[PDB]
Amino acid sequence: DEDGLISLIFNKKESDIRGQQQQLVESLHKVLGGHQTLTVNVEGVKTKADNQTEVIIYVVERSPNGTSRRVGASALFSYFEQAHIKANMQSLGVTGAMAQTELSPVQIKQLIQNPL
Amino acid sequence: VQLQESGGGLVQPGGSLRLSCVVSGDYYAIGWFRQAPGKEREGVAAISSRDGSTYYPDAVKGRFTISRDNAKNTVYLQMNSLKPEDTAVYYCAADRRQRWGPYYYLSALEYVYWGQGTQVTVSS
Repeated sequence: DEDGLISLIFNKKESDIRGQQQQLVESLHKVLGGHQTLTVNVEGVKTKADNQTEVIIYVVERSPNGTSRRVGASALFSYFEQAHIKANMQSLGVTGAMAQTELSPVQIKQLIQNPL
Repeated sequence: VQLQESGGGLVQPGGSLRLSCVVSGDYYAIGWFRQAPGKEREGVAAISSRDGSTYYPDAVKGRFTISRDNAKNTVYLQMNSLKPEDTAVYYCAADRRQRWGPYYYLSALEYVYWGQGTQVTVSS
């Protein structure tokens, strides 16, 4: 979870993603609120189909004391799945998202008991 | 989490089959995946434990339905109007990673827990 990796599927060709990567990364930064304490990093880009591309990201957050660390994957996924944020993501061409952290049974039970 | 399927068989075109899988352990996502001879595993149905949303590829829409009886810890795949192109080994699989969208619900790559599979053959 500490590695903070979120996989995103885009309904865009790989060449289009790479061709405008600066813009894509900044738009993701804007979705996060645009503060200078958050930085979006691209871990990888992979074609999945003619017009489907997976983009793996993480977000580095800086503390008031200058320390930096990655936003945990579960925390970042939780933000992106919020209805308002998901809609903004869909406007960028995102059609899905996944975190790598395998949740514990108690975490899963909590999510089922409180799906919202 | 452990999975064991049942319900496969030899089916005539237009016929029905109902698969079952008994599940032990908690999961975020569970689905059915099929693999025809020499081909890749493809997702045919998935469900979210969090909100009960379901996902299907167009090729089985209206014909396949995934459901659960949580009392029995069992998930089902009801398959109607079967066609020879549906012939395959069918697997139940589960995973504990969060996701949204059909791609990650239906991609076999994104499930870590696999059943043993049950054969489904559709022929006249």
